[PDB]
Amino acid sequence: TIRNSEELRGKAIEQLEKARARLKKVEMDADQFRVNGYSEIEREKMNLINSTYKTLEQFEN
Amino acid sequence: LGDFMDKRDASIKEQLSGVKDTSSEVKQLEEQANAVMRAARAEISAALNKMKKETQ
Repeated sequence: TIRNSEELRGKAIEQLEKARARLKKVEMDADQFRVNGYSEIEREKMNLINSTYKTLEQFEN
Repeated sequence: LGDFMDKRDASIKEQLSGVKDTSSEVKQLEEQANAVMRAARAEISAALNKMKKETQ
């Protein structure tokens, strides 16, 4: 019974170490992805305004 | 000796409530990781969709 209890304490504490490591690494994915997608849609914003300004100059042509 | 019977038993039992508590905290870590990654994802989705429609 001693063996069962202290093995369960050790395996659960490394399970929570790997789970908290996964929390920090998936938060790293989350905020890296936040910066990435945010800047990506601002350059796609500038892509949209470039397309419309170009078709306006096509119109005046 | 009565205390020794209790001490070995309570300690063995205590580890049991501790390993159960640790498993409940890893389930709450998985749920918070769920919510934080879908938080960043739905943040970007809503922000780009609204800003896209507005500047369109």
